Amino acid sequence: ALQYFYFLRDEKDSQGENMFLRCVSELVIESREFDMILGKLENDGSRKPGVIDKFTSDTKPIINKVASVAENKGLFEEAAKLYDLAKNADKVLELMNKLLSPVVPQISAPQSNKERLKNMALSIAERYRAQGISANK
Amino acid sequence: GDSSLYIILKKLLDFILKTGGGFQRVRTHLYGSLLYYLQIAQRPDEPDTLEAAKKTMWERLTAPEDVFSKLQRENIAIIESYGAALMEVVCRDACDGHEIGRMLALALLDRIVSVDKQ
Repeated sequence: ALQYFYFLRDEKDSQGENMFLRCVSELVIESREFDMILGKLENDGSRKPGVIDKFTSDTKPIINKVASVAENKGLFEEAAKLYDLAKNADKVLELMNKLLSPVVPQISAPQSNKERLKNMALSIAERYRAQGISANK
Repeated sequence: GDSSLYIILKKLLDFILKTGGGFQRVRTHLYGSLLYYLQIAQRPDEPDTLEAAKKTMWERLTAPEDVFSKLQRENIAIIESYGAALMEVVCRDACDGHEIGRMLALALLDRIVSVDKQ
């Protein structure tokens, strides 16, 4: 879909350009294919580019838009993912603390040693904290 | 928090279902209290508020607030039980008696209505 939308620019001029941008924006929203479209995992090394990024530019504003929406829906994980791309490190940890915090209180029998919110917790800490950590103490 | 109010809400539902009260006059009072309670719980907020809360839950990035949704869920459970019983009572009642008490019961039915819409 991205490849096709990109053709829209082929008609060079404003209007069409915005139409292209809106179309991409519309694609990201509601398709919710964030990783594919927007990018993924830092391991330092900024984003690993999404397909759109290869095309480039307005990508930060789209992320904020998507992320806020995620907040409405309460699609946590998506929000965390989105904020990572946003590079709002402090925001990420805070949302993150909330996610891990609940699920901690509850009743027992869980927590395999390999994947979920806890695992997510481990990822971020190892990941951010060593590196020039921008988050609040 | 109108938690203390919640208990009265329960008592009200209890009495209505029981349909004790020779007086529809009594039931009109019950309907009125229930109406205010239902209205009070959701201060005028519209779909935007709900969407924002969901996003925040989004997911518990950190510590979320999901207080109003939780309150609505508790109200709706209570109401359900009592509900089937009471719906019967509330509608029949409707008609008659009380063209008066009516103003009170129809309003109660409509508020209730949003919530528990669905």
